[PDB]
Amino acid sequence: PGATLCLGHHAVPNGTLVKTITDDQIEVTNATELVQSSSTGKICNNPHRILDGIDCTLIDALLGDPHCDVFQNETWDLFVERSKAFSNCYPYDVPDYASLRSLVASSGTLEFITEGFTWTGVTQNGGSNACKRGPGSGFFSRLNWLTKSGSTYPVLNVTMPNNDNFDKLYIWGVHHPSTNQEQTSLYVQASGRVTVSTRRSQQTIIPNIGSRPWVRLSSSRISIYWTIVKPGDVLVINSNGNLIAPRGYFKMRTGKSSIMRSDAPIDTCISECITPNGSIPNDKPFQNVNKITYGACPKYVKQNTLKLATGMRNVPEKQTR
Amino acid sequence: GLFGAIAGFIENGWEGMIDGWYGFRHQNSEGTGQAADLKSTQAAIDQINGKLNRVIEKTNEKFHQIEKEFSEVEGRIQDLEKYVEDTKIDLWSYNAELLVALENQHTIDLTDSEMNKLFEKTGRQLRENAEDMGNGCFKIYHKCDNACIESIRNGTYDHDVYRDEALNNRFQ
Ligand SMILES: CC(=O)N[C@@H]1[C@@H](O)[C@H](O[C@@H]2O[C@H](CO[C@]3(C(=O)O)C[C@H](O)[C@@H](NC(C)=O)[C@H]([C@H](O)[C@H](O)CO)O3)[C@H](O)[C@H](O)[C@H]2O)[C@@H](CO)O[C@H]1O
Ligand SMILES: *[C@@H]1O[C@H](CO)[C@@H](O[C@@H]2O[C@H](CO)[C@@H](O[C@@H]3O[C@H](CO)[C@@H](O)[C@H](O)[C@@H]3O)[C@H](O)[C@H]2NC(C)=O)[C@H](O)[C@H]1NC(C)=O
Ligand SMILES: *[C@@H]1O[C@H](CO)[C@@H](O[C@@H]2O[C@H](CO)[C@@H](O)[C@H](O)[C@H]2NC(C)=O)[C@H](O)[C@H]1NC(C)=O
Ligand SMILES: *[C@@H]1O[C@H](CO)[C@@H](O)[C@H](O)[C@H]1NC(C)=O
Ligand SMILES: *[C@@H]1O[C@H](CO)[C@@H](O)[C@H](O)[C@H]1NC(C)=O
Repeated sequence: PGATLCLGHHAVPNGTLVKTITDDQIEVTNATELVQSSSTGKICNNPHRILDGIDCTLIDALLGDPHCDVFQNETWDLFVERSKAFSNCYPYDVPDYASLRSLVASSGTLEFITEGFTWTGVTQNGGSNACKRGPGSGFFSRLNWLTKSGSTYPVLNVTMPNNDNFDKLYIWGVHHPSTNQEQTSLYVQASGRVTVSTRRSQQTIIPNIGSRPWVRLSSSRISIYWTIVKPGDVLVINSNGNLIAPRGYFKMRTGKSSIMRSDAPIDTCISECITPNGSIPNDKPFQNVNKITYGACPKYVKQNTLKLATGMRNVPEKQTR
Repeated sequence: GLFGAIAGFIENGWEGMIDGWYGFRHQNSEGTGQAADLKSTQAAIDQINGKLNRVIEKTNEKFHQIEKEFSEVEGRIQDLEKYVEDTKIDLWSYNAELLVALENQHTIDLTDSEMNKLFEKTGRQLRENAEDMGNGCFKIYHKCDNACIESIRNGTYDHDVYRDEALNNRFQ
């Protein structure tokens, strides 16, 4: 009579199924989830500077729609646009809206520097009841609606050189009246024109007379354009009517700033990764919450679960029942 | 798995072994008992911790990107923006699927391997004083009191001590 010595390994009562090269489901002792599939529903206010747009799109804050005046000179890592946002100034369009929104979002600032443009022989600071500011008529804070002085609108020809060491972003526009009566009444000339140029580029916009749909008291429109002026270059603005003039320029930065559409409330917490659904943890390498992300995020994948085996094959003793 | 120990020549695991991943069960003159092997247990765990930390290594931080949802139909440019994102997501989804498949196959093979490594090491300790029954158990051909069993488990078992005793019992 001697002895027996058996070698073996553990097992557990409750194993997990995982995928392998040879098996689509096979049981191991433990595994861990590699796909983040949940969010708190809330955007953490740290560590990124979150700016809630509230009632305002970035573009309306840029232009200076009065109910968006609170955004003057603001900065952000992430600007959050809400589905409840509305415009409440003169009706307008932006050809290439998406690009202007992108470049401003990326710049991360609305810092505005006023410049003393000289508009000889026109009336400045035009307003409208479409864009109330306090009790009276008003306008976009960063734009200067020019109309005739007396019975003339001369050829406007002005310059603003950039002798700084940073880029200037100028926002300007063109007024499209609904009737010929309106055109001549405001600008004298029967057809206006706006030419904005630098050494290397130029934009010429001819206004267009005609009704558009009635929006906030007006069938007319303003179209918004932009021009970047680099150090050593010069802005020239030439117009015989319909110019919506800049009051200055926006400072441009480069950096980590962006914009996101989300209705998630902002809360006091810390999360590197932000989605429109809210912040998510980033301990896992993959996520199924949203393909739209900002920050240090798991990579978006289609699977809602992927299990990484963290133990051996789980082999229970063959059972009698 | 590739080594054929776990779910192979070892019929099943031990739910009873709660202090380790691999180990020993014995029967001798003094009764029966169980003990975990720490080295093999730790080798498996260290290798699994290693791959876990490699996999969960944070490696991408992205800020301004392209838009991925659209409120207006636009055509060509939007088709491309969508296709770019859909292409990316599919490639990442594939990487993720392949990664877990490879990782998990390997995890099963390495755990199977570690079982086998402990078994071969034990077989080598016992030299000619035992025989492989073929089910993970050695029949030892001599008196092996708890001191002797623990000597095998903690690596101090001298086979020359019991060789004459054992060789006789084997061939007689
Ligand atoms: C400039 C002028 O002389 N305007 C007189 C109009 O006030 C007047 O009647 C109404 O105009 C209504 C819309 O009005 C404003 C506006 O709030 O938008 C008044 C502004 O002061 C004016 N701003 C400037 C800088 O000129 C502005 C502008 O002309 C238009 O927005 C251009 O699109 O118009 C509304 O349409 C009413 O239906 C209208 O009766 C008209 C007609 O009597 O006479 C104008 O002399
Ligand atoms: C409209 O406004 C612009 C902007 O000020 C005027 O441009 C300027 O035009 C003059 C010539 O008429 C240019 O002068 C030249 O400058 C060089 C120095 O580099 C000098 O050596 C030459 O002999 C010449 O005099 C000036 O550079 C130019 N300025 C800019 C910034 O482009 C334009 O003439 C105005 N037009 C009208 C009709 O008012
Ligand atoms: C995060 O939010 C998105 C939407 O912003 C959710 O996806 C939508 O929900 C269902 C599919 O589950 C669809 O009917 C919608 O069409 C989806 N929209 C999009 C744009 O994909 C998503 O399920 C949310 N996830 C979590 C975890 O909250
Ligand atoms: C198994 O892994 C989970 C994570 O999926 C972890 O929380 C737990 O501590 C592990 N359990 C055991 C018994 O090791
Ligand atoms: C915006 O900032 C500039 C300096 O960067 C300053 O000249 C201007 O007065 C500021 N305006 C507001 C409303 O803070």
